[PDB]
Amino acid sequence: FPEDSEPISISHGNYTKQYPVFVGHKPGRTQRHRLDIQMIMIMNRTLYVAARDHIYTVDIDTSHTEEIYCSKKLTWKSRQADVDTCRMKGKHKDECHNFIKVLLKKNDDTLFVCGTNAFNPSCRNYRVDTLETFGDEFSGMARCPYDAKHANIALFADGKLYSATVTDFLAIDAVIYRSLGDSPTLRTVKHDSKWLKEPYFVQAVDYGDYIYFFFREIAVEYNTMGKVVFPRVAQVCKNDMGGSQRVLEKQWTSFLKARLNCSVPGDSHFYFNILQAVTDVIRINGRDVVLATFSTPYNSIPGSAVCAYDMLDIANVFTGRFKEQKSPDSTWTPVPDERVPKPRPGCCAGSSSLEKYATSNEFPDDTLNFIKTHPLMDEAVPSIINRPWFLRTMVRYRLTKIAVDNAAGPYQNHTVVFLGSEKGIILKFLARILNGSLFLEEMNVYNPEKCSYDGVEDKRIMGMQLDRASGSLYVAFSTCVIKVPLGRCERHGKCKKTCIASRDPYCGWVRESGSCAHLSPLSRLTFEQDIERGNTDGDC
Amino acid sequence: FPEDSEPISISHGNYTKQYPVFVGHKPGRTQRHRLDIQMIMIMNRTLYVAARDHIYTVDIDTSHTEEIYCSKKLTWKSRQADVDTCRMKGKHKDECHNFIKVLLKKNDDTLFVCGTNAFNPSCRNYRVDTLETFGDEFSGMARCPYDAKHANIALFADGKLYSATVTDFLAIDAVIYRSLGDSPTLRTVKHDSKWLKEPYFVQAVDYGDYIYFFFREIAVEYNTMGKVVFPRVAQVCKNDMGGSQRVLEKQWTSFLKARLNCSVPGDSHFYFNILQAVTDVIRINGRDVVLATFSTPYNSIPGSAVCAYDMLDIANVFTGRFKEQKSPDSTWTPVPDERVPKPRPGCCAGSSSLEKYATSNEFPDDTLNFIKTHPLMDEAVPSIINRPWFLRTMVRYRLTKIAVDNAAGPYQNHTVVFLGSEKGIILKFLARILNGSLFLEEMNVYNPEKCSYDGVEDKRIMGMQLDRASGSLYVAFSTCVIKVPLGRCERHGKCKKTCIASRDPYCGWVRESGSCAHLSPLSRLTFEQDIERGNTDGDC
Amino acid sequence: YGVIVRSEGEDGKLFIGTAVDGKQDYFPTLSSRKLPRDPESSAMLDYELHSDFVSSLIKIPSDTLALVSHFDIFYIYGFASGGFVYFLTVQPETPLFYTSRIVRLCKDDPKFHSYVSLPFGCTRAGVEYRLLQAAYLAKPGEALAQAFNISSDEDVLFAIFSKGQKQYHHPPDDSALCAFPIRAINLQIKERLQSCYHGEGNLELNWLLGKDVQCTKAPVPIDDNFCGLDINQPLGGSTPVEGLTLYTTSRDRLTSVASYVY
Ligand SMILES: *[C@@H]1O[C@H](CO)[C@@H](O[C@@H]2O[C@H](CO)[C@@H](O)[C@H](O)[C@H]2NC(C)=O)[C@H](O)[C@H]1NC(C)=O
Ligand SMILES: *[C@@H]1O[C@H](CO)[C@@H](O[C@@H]2O[C@H](CO)[C@@H](O)[C@H](O)[C@H]2NC(C)=O)[C@H](O)[C@H]1NC(C)=O
Ligand SMILES: *[C@@H]1O[C@H](CO)[C@@H](O)[C@H](O)[C@H]1NC(C)=O
Ligand SMILES: *[C@@H]1O[C@H](CO)[C@@H](O)[C@H](O)[C@H]1NC(C)=O
Ligand SMILES: *[C@@H]1O[C@H](CO)[C@@H](O)[C@H](O)[C@H]1NC(C)=O
Ligand SMILES: *[C@@H]1O[C@H](CO)[C@@H](O)[C@H](O)[C@H]1NC(C)=O
Ligand SMILES: *[C@@H]1O[C@H](CO)[C@@H](O)[C@H](O)[C@H]1NC(C)=O
Repeated sequence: FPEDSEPISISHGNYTKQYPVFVGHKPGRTQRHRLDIQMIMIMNRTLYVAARDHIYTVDIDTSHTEEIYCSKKLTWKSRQADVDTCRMKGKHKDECHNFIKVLLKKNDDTLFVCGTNAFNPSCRNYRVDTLETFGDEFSGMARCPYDAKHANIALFADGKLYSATVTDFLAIDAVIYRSLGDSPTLRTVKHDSKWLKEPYFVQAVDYGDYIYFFFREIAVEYNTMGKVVFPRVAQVCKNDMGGSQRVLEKQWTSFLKARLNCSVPGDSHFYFNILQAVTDVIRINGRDVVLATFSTPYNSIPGSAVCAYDMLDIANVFTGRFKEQKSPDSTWTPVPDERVPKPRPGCCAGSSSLEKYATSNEFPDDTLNFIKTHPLMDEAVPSIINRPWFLRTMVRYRLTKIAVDNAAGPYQNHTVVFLGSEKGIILKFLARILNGSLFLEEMNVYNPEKCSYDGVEDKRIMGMQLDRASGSLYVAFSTCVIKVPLGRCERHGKCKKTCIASRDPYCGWVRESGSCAHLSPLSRLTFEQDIERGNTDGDC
Repeated sequence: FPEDSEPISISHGNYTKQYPVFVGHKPGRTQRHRLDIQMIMIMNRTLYVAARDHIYTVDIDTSHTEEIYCSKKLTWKSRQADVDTCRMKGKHKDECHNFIKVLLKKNDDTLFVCGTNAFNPSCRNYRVDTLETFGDEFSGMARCPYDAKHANIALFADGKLYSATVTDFLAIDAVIYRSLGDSPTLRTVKHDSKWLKEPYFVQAVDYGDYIYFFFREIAVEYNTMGKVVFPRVAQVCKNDMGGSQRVLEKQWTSFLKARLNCSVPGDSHFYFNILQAVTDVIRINGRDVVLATFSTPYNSIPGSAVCAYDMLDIANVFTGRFKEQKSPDSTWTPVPDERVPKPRPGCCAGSSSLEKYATSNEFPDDTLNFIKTHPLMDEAVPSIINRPWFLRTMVRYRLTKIAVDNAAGPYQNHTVVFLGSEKGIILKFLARILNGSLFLEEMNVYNPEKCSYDGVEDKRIMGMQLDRASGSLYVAFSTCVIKVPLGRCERHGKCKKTCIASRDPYCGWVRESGSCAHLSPLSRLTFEQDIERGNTDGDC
Repeated sequence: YGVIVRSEGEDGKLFIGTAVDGKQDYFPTLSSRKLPRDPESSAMLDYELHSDFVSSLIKIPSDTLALVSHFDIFYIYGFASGGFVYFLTVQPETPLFYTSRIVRLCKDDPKFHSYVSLPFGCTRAGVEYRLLQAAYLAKPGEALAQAFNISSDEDVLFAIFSKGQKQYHHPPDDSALCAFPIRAINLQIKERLQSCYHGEGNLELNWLLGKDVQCTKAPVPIDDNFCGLDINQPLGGSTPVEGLTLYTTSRDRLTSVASYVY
C-alpha cells in the first residue's frame, strides 16, 4: 500500500496567523459572539457568508487590511412562536434558530434564501442591492433542511429549483426534489430504499441535458452481509415532466444512480467509500471533469483520497446494463439488454429514439415500471487514471473540501488543487498533465487568536472559495473566514534556490528584482521557474 | 474509531543492545555468514534453532554471557543432485538448499525433522542425545513445504502427524493432512475450494477430541463481489478413520471450518481479517483460550489487533447451522436443521448419538455426502469481550508473533502478553481480569550490531519462546536470536516513583534493598506494587 | 474415446478420454491404463501409475462443476501420431459458450506432466467454425502437402466444425471441413511451451487449475519431443490453432468425415 508523499513546503500557524480574517466586524473596531457560519459563496464580486440569523457580505475587491470587514448584513430571525414550538419538541436552545442553509442567485437582482427557521424550513426572495426581502415568505419543505447540521443540495437550472434534503422533522423522508420554474414538482419515490437509502447529500452539477447528484448512501448491493456505505452519482433529465396517470405520476421518470469507484487497485482493491466533497464541472486537459474527496468509514482506520471523474465516463455508466436482484435471496446481477424496455429507461423525451414523445408523461408503462424498479446501474464509474490522484493515510484527520484552479501559472495552464480538512489544514497539489500529482504545500490556516472565541474552537473547514481575480482562497470556519493567498511566492525573498525548488506554478524567480514573486499572464517581465523538476544545483 | 494508547515505558535500542544474542558461534570467538533461521522451539531445557542446513541447540540454563553460544549442531545439507534439479527448474540459488521447517519431539529420545531439501521436501528421525539420524530418509510430501518462505503447520497427537502445507512444487495443492501413527492417512478433498481456497496456514492445537487448525483463505462467502481473505478455525476428529468405499474414502469425514470474528463493532463493524499468529491453548481466568493477532489486508491502511477465543465458543460454532449456497447465483444462507442428516456431520464416531458406529468408515452416505458439500459453518466465532483486547493503528508495521505468560507476578496470577512485529519491536500488555488491557511496554529489541551482517538487515520477528524458568523471552530473527528479560525491574534502581508507576506484574519495590526488583513466588521478602493504579503522589 | 499405445517390446497402455457424468471423484476425465499382452494379467486396466499424490490421470475439479451447471468434457476423437497421443474435446467455457480443444500427451509420460491443451477451429469469409463435430486422421495428398509445406507421408487431421461457439445441442446447418497438419499443431505447442518456459504470461487453463498460474522461467531446452516437467503444467492457452478450411455449407449439416489418398 502506497506511502504518503512529503510536501515541498510547510506553513505553520507561526506564519499564517498574518492572513486577514473575517469575524463579522464593521470598520471601526465589543465582546465576540459565535457566528455559526454555515457556508460561503462568491457571486459577482461579493463574498456571501451564510450564518445564523444573518447573511454577511464582504467586498472582495476593496479588502486590504489585517481584518476583513462586513459591508452589508441581511437579518432574518425566527419568530418566537417557531422557537417555542422547536424547544417544545425537545430540540436544544442553540438549535432553535434560523440557520441559513440555502443561498442562490435567482436572477441578476434576486437572491433565493432558505433557513432552517427553528426546525420549520422556510424560503424567501431578497433584492440583491438592498438585501431586503420582497414578497411573502414561503415553504422550505423539501428545499431546506430542518437541522443546520444536516448536509443539503440546492441548485437552480432554467428557473427550476433542484434540491436534496429531508421533508420531515424526524428526517426519515430523504428526497431529491424539483419545484418552481413554471414546471411540475417532482420527487423520488417516498419510502423506496432502492431509490434512496439513508442518503447524505453532497453536491449537484448542471451538465448538458441532465442534473447530476453526488451523495452517499447505504448500499443495497450489500443487503446480505453488513451495512456498507457507497458513494453515488445520479442523473435526472432537466426536461422531466413526471410519469403517467398510472406510473410515477409526480415522480422522476429519469432517475438513475451508480456507484463511484475510488480505489487503490491490488490483490484486493481498497475502496474509499465515504464521499466528502465534489467540485463543480471543471475543464481540465480538454476534458470536463469533477474532482471528489473520499474517506474511509468513521469506524475504521482513517484515510482520505482524491479521485477525478470525466463527465463522459459518468454519462457512459448510464447507458450500460441495469442491476437487479432475481430474488430476495440472490446476489445482484446485470439485467440482459433483451429484457430492457423500449424506449430505454433514463433517456430524455425528445431524444434520439424518442422524438415521438412530447414529454415523459407519454412514456409507456413498461418503461416507467422498469425504471421505477431498477434505479441502480450495474457498473461503477471508473476514475480518471483508475486510481486516486492524491492520498493521505498517515494523519488523524480527513480531507473534506476541495477547490481547483485550472488556469494557474504564467501560461494559465497548470492545474492546482486545494484540499481542506477537519483540522483546518489546507493541502496543495499540482495535477500532472492527467496522470499523478505533486505535493506542493501543507499549511495550517486556522487562527486560534482570531477564530477561537465565545467558547468555540472548531477547526472544521466548512467551505472554500477560490477567487483568481483577488489571488486568494477564502476558507470558512464556524467562527471565521480566512483569506489565503494562492501562492507563497514573495515569501522566498531573495533566495533563488528555495524559489525554484518550490516547483510552484504561481511562483518564479524574477531577474529584475532579484527576487521570487507571483507571476501573472500580464507580466511582460522575464521569469525563471522549473516545475518539471526542482533542480537547485545554494544556499540561503 | 478508538485511538492507540501510550505505553508506560519505552526501551530504545540504546538500552536493549545489551541483551545477549545468539549468532551461531561456539565458545572461543571469523567472518559471519547469514544463518537463515526458520523457527525456534524450546523442549525440555534446550532451545532449538532450526535454520538452513542445520539445527543449532542452546543450553538455556547455563547461558550467562553477552553472547549466547551453540552447544551442539545438527547438520543436514541437500545432495548436489537435488540442488541441480532445483536450479534447473528456475529457482534461485539461495532457495535451493535444505531449510529446516519441521522440528518435533516424536518421543523422549527422538526428534522428527523435515527440510525443504531444495524443493524436494524430505523427513528424517534423529536421536535427541547425539543429534545423529537413524534409519532411512523418507518423503516430506504433504508434511513439509518446498519453499522456505511458505507457512506450514506440523503437530503430533497420539503418534499421528497432523500437517498443513502444499503437496506440489507449484504449490497449487494446499492440503490438511494426517499420516503415521499406525493410522490411515487422510487429506482434504483435492481441488475443492469449498474445503480450502488458497489457504495460508498459521497454527494447530490439540484440544479434547479434536485438532483445531487456524488459517486464512479466500472467502467463498464473498464469491460474488471481490476477493476477500477471511481468518478460519477448523476442527477434525482425532479418531477420524476416513469415509466409506463410496464417499470420502481416504479423506476427512470430520472437517468443518468457521470464520473467526475479530472486529471493532460500530455503525458498521471493522474487521481485522488477516490472521498473523495464534498461541497454544492457555488457561486464563479459569478458561481455556487461544490468543491471535490479526492485521488489515496488505493493500490497505495498516492496522493490527489481538483477539482472544474461548475453546468452548469454538466448539460451540461447530454445533450450529451449516452454510450453503442455494444456487450459483444466490447469497450464502443457513441450512435448516431439518435438512441436516443423522448422525450429525462433524460428530466423532463413538460419540453420544454415535456409539453405534465403530469408526467413520461405517458412517452413512447422506452424512458423508452432506459434510463433503458443507464444510463451512454459518456463524463466526465470537471473541472474548466481543472486541480486540489490543489495537495498533498508528504505526507502519504489523503485529505478528505472540507469547503469553499466564502466571506472572508474586502470586502467579497476572496475564501478560508479548507481541512481536515486522520491525523487531516487542509490545507488552497486561490482560485485565477478562476485560480490556493495559499497555506496559514498547521495546526495540533488534540489534543492528549483532544481527545486521552478511548483507542482511531483516527485522522480522520469526518466533518467540517465553521461558519462565530462565526469566526470558527468546526472540528469533533471520540472522540472530535474542534473549530478552521478561521484566525491566532492576532497571529503576532506587527510584520508587518509577518502579511503582511501571504498574508491571513482574516488578515491585523491595523495602530491604531500597530498590526495584523482579518478584518471585519464592520470595519471603516484603514488596510494594500498585498494579491496579500507578499512584505516585517524587521524583528521580 | 480411446487410443491404444503399444510398441514392439512394450506391454501396452490405453489412453481413455470420457465425460464423467458429474461424478468427478469416481471417474477421471482422461487417463492412462495398463493394457498387458496377457489377457489374464493381474494388472489389466489398472492405472499406468498410481501414487498418493501422482497418478496417470486428470480429474475434473469440483470447482468447475460448481461454476458451470452440468459441466462435462466430451471426447470427440483421439489418435496417435509420432511420439504423442491427441484428444479432441468439446466443453462449456469456464466463465453459453463452448470451446473445442486439442489435448496432447507424450506416449511415455506416466505422470501426465506433458499435458497441453489448445483451442482449435477454422474460419472462412468472416464466418468462424469453432464447434467440433467430427474428425479423422489421414495423409495429406500432394496438393495439401504443398499447401502445408510438409512431406507426403506426414499426418493431417481432418475435422468438421459447426458455426460459432454456441448451441452445442442444436447446431445450425452452417458447417465446415477443415484440415490441420500435425506439424503445425506440434509447432504451435512447442512455441507455447517455449514462451511459457521463458516466463511469459500464465498457464491459462482455468477449468483444470482453478486459478491464474504464472509461467515459470527456467533453463530448460524445449525440443520437438519435450515431455514436460513438474513446472509449467498442465499447460493451456487462449490463442486457437487455425486449420485450413476446405469446404463449407449452409444447407445440410456436415456430421462425419473420413479420408484417404488415391
Ligand atoms: C474500480 O477500478 C479499478 C481500476 O480500474 C478496477 O480494477 C480492475 O478490475 C478489472 C476487472 O473488472 C481488472 O481486469 C483490472 O485488472 C483491475 N484493474 C487493476 C489495476 O487491478 C475495479 O474493478 C473497479 N471496481 C469496480 C467495483 O468496478
Ligand atoms: C462480530 O462480533 C460483533 C460483536 O459481538 C458482532 O456485532 C453484533 O452484531 C449483532 C447482530 O448479529 C448485534 O445484535 C450486536 O449489537 C452487535 N454487537 C455490537 C456491539 O455492535 C458481529 O455481528 C460479529 N460479526 C459476525 C460476522 O458474526
Ligand atoms: C457585478 O459587479 C459589477 C461591478 O463590478 C456590477 O456593476 C454588476 O451589477 C454586477 N453584475 C451583475 C448584476 O450580475
Ligand atoms: C503551459 O503552456 C506553456 C506555453 O504556453 C508551456 O511552456 C508549458 O510547458 C505548458 N505546461 C503545460 C502544458 O502544462
Ligand atoms: C529434560 O532435562 C533433564 C535435565 O534437566 C534431562 O535429564 C531429561 O533427560 C530431559 N527429559 C526428557 C528426556 O524429556
Ligand atoms: C492475584 O492473587 C493475589 C492473592 O493471591 C491478589 O493479591 C491479587 O489481587 C490477585 N490479582 C488478580 C486476581 O489478578
Ligand atoms: C517449406 O519448407 C522448406 C524446407 O522443407 C523451407 O526451405 C521453406 O522455407 C518452406 N517454405 C516457406 C515457408 O516459404
